[PDB]
Amino acid sequence: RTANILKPLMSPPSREEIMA
Amino acid sequence: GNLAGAVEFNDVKTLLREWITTISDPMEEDILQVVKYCTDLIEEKDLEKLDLVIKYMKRLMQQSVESVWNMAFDFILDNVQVVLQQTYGSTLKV
Amino acid sequence: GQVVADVLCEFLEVAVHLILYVREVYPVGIFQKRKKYNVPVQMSCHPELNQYIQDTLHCVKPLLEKNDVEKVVVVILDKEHRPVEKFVFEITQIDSLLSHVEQLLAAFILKISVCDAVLDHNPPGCTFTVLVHTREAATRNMEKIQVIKDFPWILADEQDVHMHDPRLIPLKTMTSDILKMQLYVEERAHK
Repeated sequence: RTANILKPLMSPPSREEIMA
Repeated sequence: GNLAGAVEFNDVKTLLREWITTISDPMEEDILQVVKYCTDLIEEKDLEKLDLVIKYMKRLMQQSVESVWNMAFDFILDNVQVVLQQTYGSTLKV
Repeated sequence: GQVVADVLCEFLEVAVHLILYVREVYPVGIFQKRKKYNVPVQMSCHPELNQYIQDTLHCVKPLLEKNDVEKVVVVILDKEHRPVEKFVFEITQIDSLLSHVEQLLAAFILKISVCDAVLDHNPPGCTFTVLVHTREAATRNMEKIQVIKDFPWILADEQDVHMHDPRLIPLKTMTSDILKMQLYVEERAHK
């Protein structure tokens, strides 16, 4: 299960957060 | 909760002893596999295992002659702490 | 040739903003047009979203410096946090025309801008994320990427990644002395 893929833990703002 | 085959914990403690005790330069790939194992315990809501895994590894890795196992432990914990800081607002005690 | 990292990070930031414009991850009512590559582009003016994109490419730039990244990928996720389409920037790395390479990047922008033509509609309620595929699994990669506090990285699971039987829509490939890169889209077999 090779381990060469990195991603931010955090999510970007939801379509919701932005139209506040 | 995979660690290279072993689901059951005691099996994980057993894969980690054989690995740290018998192999004097671990491949970076396997160190990364333990970090992903630890961050998966965080997603899956098993902080007790996480604590027990860190404690087991800190003993074995810090007792090594080979200074690589010492820096591998620092590396593992550093990447667990930054996940905990965000997912739980806190840092694992030792 | 760490100029490539400086050039690629500028380009990828612009390509991520345009990708979310053209695929409608975010309202038209947050985009504003701006000129990059003497082609226009459409960038977000939402601070939280801009910070997420800049935080991400700040952490990637040094892996780019050592040519340790095979792919930077913009993943569209569905409402079930399942990939539905992926924009893959596949990267291979002094007669130095750095000035000409930046303009070869414009053709990427024009291909991206018109790519809803050749792609199926996404389900409503999509978000995105960013995956960085390293050339090798290396301790150094993750040491370099954890420099922003409050912006940690993790190793992705197969769920963060896996699409069953995707289709491949190539968009643009470049072949220079300094920058070998291609953009292709993987769309999920269905919705």
